[PDB]
Amino acid sequence: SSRLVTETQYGTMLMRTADWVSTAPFDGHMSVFPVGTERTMRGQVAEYQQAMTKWQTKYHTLSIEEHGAFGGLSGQTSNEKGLSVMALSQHDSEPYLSQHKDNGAPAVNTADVVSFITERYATTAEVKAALDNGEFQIAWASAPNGMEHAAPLHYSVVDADGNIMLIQLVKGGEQKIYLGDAESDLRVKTNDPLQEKHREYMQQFDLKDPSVATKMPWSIGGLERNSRLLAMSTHMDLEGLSYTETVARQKGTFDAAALVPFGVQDPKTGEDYPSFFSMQYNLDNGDIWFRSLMSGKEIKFNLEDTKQFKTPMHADIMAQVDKGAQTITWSKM
Amino acid sequence: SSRLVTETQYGTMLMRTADWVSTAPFDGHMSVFPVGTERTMRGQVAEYQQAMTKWQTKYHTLSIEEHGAFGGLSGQTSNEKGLSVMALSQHDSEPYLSQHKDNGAPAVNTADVVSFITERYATTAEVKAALDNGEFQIAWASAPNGMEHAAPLHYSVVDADGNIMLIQLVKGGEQKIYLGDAESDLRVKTNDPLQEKHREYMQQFDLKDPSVATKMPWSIGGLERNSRLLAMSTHMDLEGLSYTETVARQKGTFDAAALVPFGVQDPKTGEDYPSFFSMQYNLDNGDIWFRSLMSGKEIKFNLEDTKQFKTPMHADIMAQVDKGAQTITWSKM
Ligand SMILES: CCCCCC(=O)CC(=O)O
Ligand SMILES: CCCCCC(=O)CC(=O)O
Repeated sequence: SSRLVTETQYGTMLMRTADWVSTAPFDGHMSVFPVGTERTMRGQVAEYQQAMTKWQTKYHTLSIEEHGAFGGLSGQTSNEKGLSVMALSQHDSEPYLSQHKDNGAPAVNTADVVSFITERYATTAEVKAALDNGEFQIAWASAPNGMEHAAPLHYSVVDADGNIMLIQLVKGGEQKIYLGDAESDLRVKTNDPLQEKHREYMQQFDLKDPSVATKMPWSIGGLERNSRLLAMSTHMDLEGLSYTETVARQKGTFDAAALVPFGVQDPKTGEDYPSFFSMQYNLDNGDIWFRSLMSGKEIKFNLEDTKQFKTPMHADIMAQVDKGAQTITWSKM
Repeated sequence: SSRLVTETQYGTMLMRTADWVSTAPFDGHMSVFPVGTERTMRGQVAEYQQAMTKWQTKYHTLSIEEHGAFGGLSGQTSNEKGLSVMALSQHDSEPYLSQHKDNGAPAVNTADVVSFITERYATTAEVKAALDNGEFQIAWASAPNGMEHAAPLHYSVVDADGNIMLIQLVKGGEQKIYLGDAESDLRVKTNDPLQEKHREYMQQFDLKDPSVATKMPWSIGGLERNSRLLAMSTHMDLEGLSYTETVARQKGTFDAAALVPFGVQDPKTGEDYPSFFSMQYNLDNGDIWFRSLMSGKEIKFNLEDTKQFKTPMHADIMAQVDKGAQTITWSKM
């Protein structure tokens, strides 16, 4: 999976792919949580003293869930205030998960924490404050709902003003938070290795050179996708473009850097890692594009289109898009 | 520009991009030539003793023309028999253009030859026979209509059974002909260098290794796009996919290997080379997808849709697609 934030004159744009091995194909769904919903956490957090068993939705939230391999875990969310939260795989955190220390805050199962954040908070700084004040914690050491083992993930929050927070579990089980804006290197997030190692790798490349991407090794790995996203986003020029053209330019640039095709094997894993679906957001205006790489089809919609709903709703959005749907058919949850 | 042929259970699929420097952006148009049309060649062929001044359309043909830099030259065509012809840049032929020897055949201006071939012939073998019998030749040494200088292009013919011919002007002005099917390396064609040099380059890579694309240097040049298309198409696995999924699979695999993003400079040229538009064809059923990378938008249609036209017709297809058209508006030529 790869994620790119790009400041544009029409809004803060975010693009993200969901990638996995071909032997456990992804299946993207979406849920709508309206303001006032009484929410019950999925799963357990038995490793933690206190659980975020129940909460109320404060901000209208659309949550993209992965049903094919992650049991319905919420991996990409947005809310009516333009906050976006996301979880991406971070395999280098796996040995450290059981070392996360319970800080006594109510722990949120990793199936729900991404959505929880958007449901409760409006800005990146708010989320940082809530973490620091102990209003919640990520249940790092607990299996996601319905799964056997704690998942190696990393998290980030991007707000409508381009403030970014990266949350990563590092050696010894420590939680490292990185902050930056949408012009910083935190605009790009992929998978392993950990962010320090990406930064180390990147020192060899002069991003000012417009030919720099041609000097970078290619692979399907997180390392190479991070480097190439940073290179190609640095020389993206959005001046003079219409909104459609700006959206497309981010899409095409992102795809060249980061779309993973089927069939290529990573020698570091002995497995493939194709992209299954992707989302693009304008955090300033509610625009969303969901694209399935299984069908090559995409639909555009807007979060505001879902405020009509007074109780939670659900759609098998990837399936629908794959059958050629042009509009989402919502079901009561 | 890059072109990939892929055999599938649903038909012979062909995908091609049109790439150029961002200082002279492409603008694709399309012309339709119905059966029985009395055609008049565009431009002159004064370097040759006999001109293909006139011909008759035998096979219903759709011709994609490049109007932004190439004066309206026909660069990608298809007919009602499932024959596809195409011209792609081949800068390494430039030194040899004026050395092509006139064999006395009626010579076709390079603005039209691609369309001419689809309009006369049904199969790759037929075109090779026509060349060998002197029915026509390509006017290699003559400027395309409306342009100052002979253009450095190479041509290929791909028929509905997957037979491929590459026609490439090499040392001494020799017209070199390469034959193979859609499982040969000729299924991939890009730009410079010449085909023998791509083949030499490729000897270092074992395409049977599923990790081989990870071992290949990346750049925007023809060399690296040929290599990557060969690698990624080797491990493309179309088993069990639906038609939609198969089309998407070729598209995604092709894009990963060969879509050229804006902003990246080739150190070999000091220039960029972004993809402006692409075409996908099912040669067995007439399906056509035209995608603009400037808008990100695409239209699907079928050659059959144009079979009712009783006079030649034209459409500014890229312009229409970029404005959000869902169907093509045609005008009389
Ligand atoms: C909705 C996104 C998927 C959620 C599961 C993941 O974390 C996998 C990833 O894409 O890295
Ligand atoms: C219709 C496609 C464009 C025709 C002009 C070219 O031959 C250039 C290329 O893409 O290399």
